Amino acid sequence: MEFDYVICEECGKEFMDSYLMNHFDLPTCDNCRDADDKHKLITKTEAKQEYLLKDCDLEKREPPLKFIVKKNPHHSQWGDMKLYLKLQIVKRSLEVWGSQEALEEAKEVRQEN
Ligand SMILES: [Zn+2]
Repeated sequence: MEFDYVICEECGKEFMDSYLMNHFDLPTCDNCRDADDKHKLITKTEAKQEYLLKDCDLEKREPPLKFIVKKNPHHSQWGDMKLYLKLQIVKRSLEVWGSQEALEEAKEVRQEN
């Protein structure tokens, strides 16, 4: 219901909530999160064609990496799209297909069939 002791696991600052603790329930402030890439959320479809992930570390991780919603500025359903903690689907992706270089061979396994 309320939060008055959410300590960041990066700076260690006590606060009520932030960008990640607002809807991601992440114990980190907006001063430590690096949306540029670290916390840079990712597009669900992006985790499917970028990490070739399936119903495991996307919507079956239980919890399925907290997701969100926005309006992709590209040509897609920006009326109600959904995103996902990028850094989460990133680590899970490496353990999913193997790693980064491996993730590459994966994109080919999908562009080969
Ligand atoms: Zn912090």
